[PDB]
Amino acid sequence: TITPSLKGFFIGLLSGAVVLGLTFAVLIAISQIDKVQR
Amino acid sequence: SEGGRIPLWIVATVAGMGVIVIVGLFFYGAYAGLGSSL
Amino acid sequence: DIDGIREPVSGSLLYGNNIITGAVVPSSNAIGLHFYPIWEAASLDEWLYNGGPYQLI
Amino acid sequence: ESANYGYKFGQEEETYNIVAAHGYFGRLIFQYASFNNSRSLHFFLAAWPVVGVWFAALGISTMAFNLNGFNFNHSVIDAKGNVINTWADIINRANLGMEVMHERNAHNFPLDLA
Amino acid sequence: ERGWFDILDDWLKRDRFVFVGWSGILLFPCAYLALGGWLTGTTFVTSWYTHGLASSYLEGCNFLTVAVSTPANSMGHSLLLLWGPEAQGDFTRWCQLGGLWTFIALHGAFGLIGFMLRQFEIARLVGVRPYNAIAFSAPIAVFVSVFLIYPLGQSSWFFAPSFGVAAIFRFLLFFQGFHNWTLNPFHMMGVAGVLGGALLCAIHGATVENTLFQDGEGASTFRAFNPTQAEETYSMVTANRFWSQIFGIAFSNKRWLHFFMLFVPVTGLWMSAIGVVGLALNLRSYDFISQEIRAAEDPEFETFYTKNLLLNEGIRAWMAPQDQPHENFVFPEEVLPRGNAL
Amino acid sequence: METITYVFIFACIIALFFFAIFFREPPRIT
Amino acid sequence: GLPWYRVHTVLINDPGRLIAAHLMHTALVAGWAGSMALYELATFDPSDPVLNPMWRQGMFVLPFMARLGVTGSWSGWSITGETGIDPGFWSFEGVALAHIVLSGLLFLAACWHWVYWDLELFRDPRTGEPALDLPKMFGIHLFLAGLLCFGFGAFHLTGLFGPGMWVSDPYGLTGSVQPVAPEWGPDGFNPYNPGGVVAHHIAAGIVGIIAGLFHILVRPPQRLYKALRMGNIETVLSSSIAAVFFAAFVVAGTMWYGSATTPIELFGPTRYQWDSSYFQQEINRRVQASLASGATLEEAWSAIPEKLAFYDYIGNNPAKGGLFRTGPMNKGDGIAQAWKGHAVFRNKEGEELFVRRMPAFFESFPVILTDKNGVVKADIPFRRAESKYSFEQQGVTVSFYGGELNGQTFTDPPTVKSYARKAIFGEIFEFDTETLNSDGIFRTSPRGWFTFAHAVFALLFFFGHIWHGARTLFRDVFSGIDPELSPEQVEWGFYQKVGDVTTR
Amino acid sequence: TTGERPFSDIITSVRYWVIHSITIPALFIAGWLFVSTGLAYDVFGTPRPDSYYAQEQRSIPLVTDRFEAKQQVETFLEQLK
Amino acid sequence: DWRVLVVLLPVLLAAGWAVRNILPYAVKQVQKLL
Amino acid sequence: EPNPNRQPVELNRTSLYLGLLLILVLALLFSSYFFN
Amino acid sequence: MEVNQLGLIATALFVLVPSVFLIILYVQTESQQ
Amino acid sequence: SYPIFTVRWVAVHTLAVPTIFFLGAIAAMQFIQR
Amino acid sequence: ARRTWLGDILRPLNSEYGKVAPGWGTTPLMAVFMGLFLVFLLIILEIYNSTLILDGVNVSWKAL
Ligand code: CLA
Ligand code: CLA
Ligand code: CLA
Ligand code: CLA
Ligand SMILES: C=Cc1c(C)c2cc3nc(c4c5[nH]c(cc6nc(cc1[nH]2)C(C)=C6CC)c(C)c5C(=O)[C@@H]4C(=O)OC)[C@@H](CCC(=O)OC/C=C(\C)CCC[C@H](C)CCC[C@H](C)CCCC(C)C)[C@@H]3C
Ligand SMILES: CCCCCCCCCCCCCCCC(=O)OC[C@H](COP(=O)(O)OC[C@@H](O)CO)OC(=O)CCCCCCCCCCCCCCC
Ligand SMILES: CC1=C(/C=C/C(C)=C/C=C/C(C)=C/C=C/C=C(C)/C=C/C=C(C)/C=C/C2=C(C)CCCC2(C)C)C(C)(C)CCC1
Ligand SMILES: CC1=C(/C=C/C(C)=C/C=C/C(C)=C/C=C/C=C(C)/C=C/C=C(C)/C=C/C2=C(C)CCCC2(C)C)C(C)(C)CCC1
Ligand SMILES: CCCCCCCS[C@@H]1O[C@H](CO)[C@@H](O)[C@H](O)[C@H]1O
Ligand code: OEX
Ligand SMILES: [Ca+2]
Ligand SMILES: [Cl-]
Ligand SMILES: [Cl-]
Ligand SMILES: [Fe+2]
Ligand SMILES: [Mg+2]
Repeated sequence: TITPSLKGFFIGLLSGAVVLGLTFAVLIAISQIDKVQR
Repeated sequence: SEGGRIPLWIVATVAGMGVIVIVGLFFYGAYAGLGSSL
Repeated sequence: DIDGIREPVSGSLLYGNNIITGAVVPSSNAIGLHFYPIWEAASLDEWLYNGGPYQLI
Repeated sequence: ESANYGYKFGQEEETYNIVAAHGYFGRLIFQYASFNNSRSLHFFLAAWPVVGVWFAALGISTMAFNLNGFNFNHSVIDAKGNVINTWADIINRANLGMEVMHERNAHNFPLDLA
Repeated sequence: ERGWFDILDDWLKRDRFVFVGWSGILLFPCAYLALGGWLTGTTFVTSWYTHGLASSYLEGCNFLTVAVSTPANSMGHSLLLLWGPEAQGDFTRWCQLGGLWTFIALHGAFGLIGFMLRQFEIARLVGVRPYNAIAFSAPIAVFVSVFLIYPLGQSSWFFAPSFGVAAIFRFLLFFQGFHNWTLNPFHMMGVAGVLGGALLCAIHGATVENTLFQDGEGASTFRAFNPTQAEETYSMVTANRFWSQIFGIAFSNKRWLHFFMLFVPVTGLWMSAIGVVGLALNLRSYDFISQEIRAAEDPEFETFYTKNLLLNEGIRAWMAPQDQPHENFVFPEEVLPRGNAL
Repeated sequence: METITYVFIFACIIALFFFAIFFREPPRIT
Repeated sequence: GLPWYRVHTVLINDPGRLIAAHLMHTALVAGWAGSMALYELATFDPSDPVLNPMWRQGMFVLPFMARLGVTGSWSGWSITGETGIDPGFWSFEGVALAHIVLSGLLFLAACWHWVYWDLELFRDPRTGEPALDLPKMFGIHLFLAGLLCFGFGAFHLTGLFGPGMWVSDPYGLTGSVQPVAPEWGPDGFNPYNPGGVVAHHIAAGIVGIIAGLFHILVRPPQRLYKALRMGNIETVLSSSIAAVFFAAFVVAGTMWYGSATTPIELFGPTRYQWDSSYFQQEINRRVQASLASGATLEEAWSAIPEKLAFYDYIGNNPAKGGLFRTGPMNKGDGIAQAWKGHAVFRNKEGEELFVRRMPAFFESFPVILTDKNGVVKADIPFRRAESKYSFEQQGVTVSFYGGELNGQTFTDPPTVKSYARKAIFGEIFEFDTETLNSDGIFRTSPRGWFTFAHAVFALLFFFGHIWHGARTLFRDVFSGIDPELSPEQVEWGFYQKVGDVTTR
Repeated sequence: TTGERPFSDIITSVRYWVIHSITIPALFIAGWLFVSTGLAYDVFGTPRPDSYYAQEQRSIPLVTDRFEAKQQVETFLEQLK
Repeated sequence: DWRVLVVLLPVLLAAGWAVRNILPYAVKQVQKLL
Repeated sequence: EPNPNRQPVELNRTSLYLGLLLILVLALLFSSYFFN
Repeated sequence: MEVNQLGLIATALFVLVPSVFLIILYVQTESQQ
Repeated sequence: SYPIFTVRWVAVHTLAVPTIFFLGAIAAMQFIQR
Repeated sequence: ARRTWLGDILRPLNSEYGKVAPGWGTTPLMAVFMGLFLVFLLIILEIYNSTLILDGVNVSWKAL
């Protein structure tokens, strides 16, 4: 069954994905705007 | 404004004196209130 | 007899010590800060009992 | 071959590139946290351990006159007056165990004054 | 190909005031959280429910006595995730139960990984050999052995070191009383590496500073150096003669000298880490059996080795009830080991 | 035997010092 | 010339002599396993699997033979106590003989591959230079590992064609080798479910077969090939060392905490079973069950198996040893002969008192006796002059139930104090200290030694991964940095992107 | 130099001080009030000086179970009357 | 909880003041990089 | 069949003195524990 | 003293085997040109 | 001629902002009485 | 170099040194599998650790 701690594991997993997701989303956007001149 | 108006030696003196005030307050606290043994 | 209480401590290899436990043992508490050269002892055997070598070293 | 054969005793030219090392170490932290002057870098290497060991020697030398470490035994007290232990009090428990056991036959009176 | 990956690679490796890199994605959040968590906990968080100790500025402790303390022994080796089954997502309970200790220890571990990846990353971009990253393996080995392996060998995180000045002092003293850690030859090698490393640091810096060439006219000799100059700034030949005549031997190879300076402290820290791995299992160098057999049978036999065990026995009996509260040790006065009078 | 072993090892090290000092590789300037 | 720490680099571009060195290493390791088993067999005492099991005797490889189904000697004995068994060829001796013969065969193969190093197979067909296609070698070797993994779980562990593995009850009383069915549900990931071990090898093996076919048929992407230097064999060394210390840490932990693959009848109890009084609780439950069913106190304790009681003794706790206390545990407290029985202490008022047990942390520990509420009622004083809890003052007696002292009661203080000093160690045993000249000082078990060695090695191999990974990624500057390194690339502001000359 | 305005430039400009003569005192005062209102105690679960012990009790409220540790602490907190 | 707005009001009154003095310069910095 | 990968090995005198010193000191350190 | 008797040969081989290794390497370096 | 909001700006303020807040909290603690 | 019967049979298995797939190839598929494997290790670690507790999974010797 879905124990309270299995629920906690899912909440932990989705939290990390969100944190990593927003981090790379911000980084990719910023890198697309402030490009190096070659 | 004009990035260089206030002389740096004044800046350093005022910042220095503020450090002294805040660290003195901490040593005062060692002799009064919590953690004073009294 | 480091602490001056007639309780001698063994420091040397021949008297049961290894490299880790061995020592030259400090001079006796009965001597305090008195100067204890060989010639202030009545014998070498006295000097050794009282930790004379520590001072010399 | 060992890279040590790339230096010859007494050669006039330096054997490494201090601009490269500064360029690396400057980026590891930030540029102004790194030495570019070999003379002041090596002075720092001398001064830090020497000054520190001077203070250690002065510690033993001043505790020789029984000016001891900070004592915070029972410094924290609650509203009623109960002792609230800190890590300093745990250190004190260990010190007591050393105190009462050391030179177990040498003291006749309750205080170890030297 | 100039896809999003290469564009991002460009931005991460810009030459800015603080270099970032790919390694910075791991390094900066984990280093920042580890530090912030230590500052947060030493300022605001108690150790009452895990240790019976006050441990924060808010409670009246000072810089020497604040700590972030280990969790209670009943937590075992629990990761103590905030959303885990112990705290159940409650931030306040999580603090009271010791959650900040795993938080700091784990983010710290990954921060150190991030720092070493940064040394590799910057070295590859600048074009230097990665010996600085290799030397940093020793602090990582110490952190990992002392803060992770050691408690994992023991009953719980409780017995890991707590993150505080006086808390660490208690750890040193615990290791003398229970492990006889001064007797351990792996610690002895670590001491030699640390003290010999300090020795090398002082003596190399003093030698360079006192064999300088006069490359300028000022009494302050620092000004007479240019980073791009080709010549050595001090005389290896004179340095070599002085030390040969003072001490018998001297360095003659400057590359060997500086490798040796890498080698000595690094190797010593690695040796001490191996000893602590042993102590994780109570695999101590506690006794010399031959000394004990003689001393048991001969009450006149006494060495500094037997003297120190009496000290360890005092430490154990006098600190254990307070230091291990979950054990509920009640030692009546009459059982406490004590010498005469004291 | 332990005592003999300890003193033997110590004596070798002292002999090592002698050779390391007086029969070292001579440093040569080039 | 080559410095001494580099002599083995002559094999980097010589695949035939690399195989010879690998063959010779494999012969040495196989030889060690054969000679270790022979030495163990010449010293092992099979006569008492109850109080003198293999883990009391310093046996290291014997448990690993027993774990996978080798339990008997050609001489007719078995580790579970049976006599008159015929183990077939695959006795402990037959296993050791096969490793010795394998070692000699591999030695001869090594000589052949050393001499005939210049085989056309090791040359690139286009360029004629020595060359190994490591991407495809991985797939081949991964495919073989998959097959072996799968066949081990599917046939050997299941008993479909093979012996199975060592399984036991939760208290390590009735261990034996048994066929094990795989567990396919979530409990298969329980480290204490042996069916999980069977399912892992069936399912990881199949994945390895699939993955192996993939790395055989699909070339590496250019971007990974460049990034990882897949033309450089030292990149395989670096990643292989990384996998190897990962695995060493895992086997060290599962040996310390216990699992289905580290049974206590082969390696001894864990430290945590003493921390939590795991065995003492089962002992007391069985004694309570007996008393509940009308048995007397002497019948309740006489029914406890000696083997169960022996686990409830700190001398079998692996956390009680010392780094330089060498040899079998029998060299310390002696060879266990009999359970003396359960000591029960009482005071002059007839209250039962309980000795406080020694925690594993403590080399020595005071003798303290409490009532059932934890109130101190007697002890052995240090300072006598203000003692109030002395055995003499409190009238402490000891009575034994079960074991060789069953039914006896002692009342003289010095004998009662002697038994109470033993009681801090848990259940009390009679030991033969003479046969081995035991010194009375505790030693750790094979569980301790295994854990120590593999944790230390795992940590050292971490340094190996760092070193060889550094050498792989920085090969171009191994002998120094470029003499013509311009200041512009290392000073700030010249290039927009660090290291990139196209951003000036 | 890597493009950013020099620090000596910034901290000697009137505008820097116009902004930071507000923002620095304001953060300081926010930290003060976090303690002075008692909020810091309740965020972090730190005892006040009158909350380490019940009036007569001398035992530590030590957590002794792993999965009921949260209830143990809440129970210990009720027992303060 | 009144204490949360008493502790955050000095923080948010500081972040508001630094915007009135930096907005004519920040608009100029973001438009320049676009 | 002359294998072309062979290289001479060296150990200079200074390295001999350093190696002997390490070995002898390590033995002086560990011998007490070997005897126990 | 009741020391472990294996300590003697353990210490002796600990010194001798690695010292011999270095002596072999050094002497064949000298004998080279 | 110079940008205001950079990575160095962010790094400086993630450390400096909480440091001033914590200093105010610790200053307040010096007047707490048991 | 020396040909042998067994060498001739194994020749095709050591003939593609240096052969690569253009660009990124299957790297994204590899990333997905690595991410799955991380979640897998995380699960078995947390089960062993008693941070993840499942019905009918009793991490104890009492599971025989
Ligand atoms: C950026 C680097 C970084 C890293 C490496 C870590 C690492 C860690 N954090 Mg930290 N943390 C970070 C940044 C980071 N943190 C930041 C920016 C914050 C502020 C928000 C925090 C705030 C924080 C808190 C409050 C806590 C941690 C904790 C932890 C530890 C456990 C985390 C965990 O289990 O996640 C597991 C999650 C993942 C591994 C995500 C991986 C995603 C996979 C690869 C893809 C699949 C996801 C999929 C798309 C979603 C499916 C959902 C579905 C199943 C329902 C671990 C050491 C915990 C701790 O320290 O306990 C003591 C803890 O309580 N962190
Ligand atoms: C489908 C059914 C199935 C079942 C029932 C199992 C069952 C099992 N698997 Mg298997 N597995 C399967 C399929 C299956 N597997 C498949 C298809 C694959 C892909 C090939 C795997 C790949 C795999 C791996 C890689 C591992 C397992 C393991 C296991 C065992 C886990 C219990 C345990 O003891 O963990 C104990 C191990 C862990 C909980 C993992 C810990 C990892 C550590 C924490 C990472 C940290 C490393 C770091 C460097 C350490 C230093 C830190 C320290 C210094 C502080 C269990 C027998 C584990 C095992 O064999 O354990 C003995 C294991 O490591 N499986
Ligand atoms: C995985 C490795 C391993 C493990 C865990 C064991 C475990 C065991 N062995 Mg076995 N053994 C092994 C490999 C191993 N062995 C090998 C490779 C051999 C062939 C030599 C043997 C031959 C052997 C014999 C002949 C015997 C054993 C016995 C035993 C048992 C007692 C162990 C003991 O007292 O050690 C004591 C451990 C130490 C004293 C630790 C040594 C620490 C070293 C010296 C540190 C060196 C540090 C180094 C100098 C640092 C350099 C620093 C520099 C780089 C700066 C124990 C079950 C005994 C037994 O009871 O059999 C029934 C027994 O008689 N073993
Ligand atoms: C799979 C394991 C493995 C393999 C195949 C290699 C292979 C290599 N190593 Mg690497 N290395 C490893 C693991 C490995 N290493 C580990 C775990 C570490 C950390 C300890 C290192 C740290 C390391 C360094 C610092 C260096 C190498 C170097 C080398 C190269 C030259 C080696 C040599 O000539 O030594 C010659 C060695 C001797 C002549 C005597 C060594 C005696 C040892 C120290 C004690 C004896 C131990 C005993 C005999 C065996 C115990 C087995 C053990 C696993 C239980 C060679 C490619 C060198 C290199 O890169 O050259 C360019 C180099 O400088 N390695
Ligand atoms: C206690 C002694 C000690 C400290 C405090 C220390 C500190 C440091 N060492 C560094 C470097 C090094 N140390 C090295 C060799 C050594 N370092 C040694 C011992 C120390 N080294 C020794 C003995 C050696 C000889 C082998 C080398 C070769 C380097 C470097 O190259 C590197 C450097 O740059 O030097 C200038 C820096 C790494 C910065 C970093 O990781 O940021 C990131 C921050 C992170 C990842 C946070 C980690 C969090 C930590 C691990 C846990 C939390 C700690 C709390 C916040 C504070 C607790 C404090 C209480 C205990 C009182 C840092 C200044
Ligand atoms: C001025 C007070 C100095 C007190 C401490 C002494 C510092 C220097 C001694 C180190 C000797 C190491 C071996 C010699 C190494 C050696 O040869 O040094 C040489 C080095 C350079 O020599 P120069 O000839 O160029 O200059 C020295 C004189 O000739 C003056 O020109 O000397 C200095 O730089 C002296 C600096 C004095 C100014 C120091 C100011 C004090 C700062 C203290 C801050 C920390 C306080 C304690 C906090 C915990
Ligand atoms: C934990 C946690 C977290 C985090 C947090 C953070 C990140 C924080 C930070 C914080 C901080 C960041 C803080 C800081 C502080 C600081 C301070 C408090 C300082 C002080 C200082 C001083 C006091 C000084 C002194 C001195 C010195 C040192 C030397 C010189 C002289 C003088 C005296 C000046 C989160 C939320 C994520 C989640 C939950 C948990
Ligand atoms: C030829 C031939 C043969 C024979 C063979 C043989 C007879 C073999 C043997 C083999 C062997 C018999 C081997 C052995 C080996 C061993 C080894 C290889 C060992 C090693 C060791 C080690 C490595 C150790 C180390 C250590 C020490 C010493 C101390 C402590 C620490 C350690 C652990 C590290 C036959 C008829 C079959 C057939 C074919 C032909
Ligand atoms: C000898 C005093 C009379 C009381 C019995 C003492 C506790 S029991 C005694 O203890 C010895 C040490 O473990 C063992 O060697 C021996 O087998 C055992 O009989
Ligand atoms: O002599 Mn050596 O130790 Ca200086 O305290 Mn008093 O005295 Mn004795 O007691 Mn503690
Ligand atoms: Ca009051
Ligand atoms: Cl003393
Ligand atoms: Cl006195
Ligand atoms: Fe230098
Ligand atoms: Mg105060």
